[PDB]
Amino acid sequence: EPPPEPRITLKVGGQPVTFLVDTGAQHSVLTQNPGPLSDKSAWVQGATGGKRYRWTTDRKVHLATGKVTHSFLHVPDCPYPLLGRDLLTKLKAQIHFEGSGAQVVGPMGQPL
Amino acid sequence: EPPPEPRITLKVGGQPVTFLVDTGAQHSVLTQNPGPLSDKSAWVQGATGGKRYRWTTDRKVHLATGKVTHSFLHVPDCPYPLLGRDLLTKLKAQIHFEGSGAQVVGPMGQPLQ
Amino acid sequence: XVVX
Amino acid sequence: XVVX
Repeated sequence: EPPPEPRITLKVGGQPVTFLVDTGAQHSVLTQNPGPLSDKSAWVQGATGGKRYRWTTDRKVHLATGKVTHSFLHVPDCPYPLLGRDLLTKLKAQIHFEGSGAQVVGPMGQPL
Repeated sequence: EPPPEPRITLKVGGQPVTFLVDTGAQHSVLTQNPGPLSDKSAWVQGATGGKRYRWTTDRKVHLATGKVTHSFLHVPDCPYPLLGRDLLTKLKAQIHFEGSGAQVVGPMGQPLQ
Repeated sequence: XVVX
Repeated sequence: XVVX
């Protein structure tokens, strides 16, 4: 089962991750077998409560315009990886609600 | 507060509410002064856990696409009121990331704030 | 995030 | 949702 729309698949560390595109997320999230973790953590407040989660070490992320290096929160309590406002800014993404679903496009309307 | 961008202010039951636009939220959320509450509840899964919350009674919501009736989750644990995919579908909203910010646009290209 |  |  994929996450609901809007969603997007990006390569992270060389392999695709299908994210829920989440404008409510301050930073992007991985949820499962996230690879090497930093010793650093963040306090994460969700809709229902908060607690701390670990940062990943840096990952190569293949965006539209080329690779960036980015770190993710590892949140195993979250049901889906989340592509948050951090990476939406880097993508200069647009999110369009049309019909019953939603699509994510680039700064000039190309798909990603 | 106010919430970060993308954000929008809507009249909800006669009062302005400034929402974080949250494409990760299945349903929309009020956090404070929700008005009368229903005794119907839902289990809400968040990013960090889950809990049971009550629905409000029906509110008139003044969307740019026209006013409609909507019930909100009352989630006092949540940092900001959330405009979720339930209302974003009714608004046919576009959300554009530009600069360090984000702007909401209606289906006729009119900027919303 | 919020899922029912 | 997610807030630091």
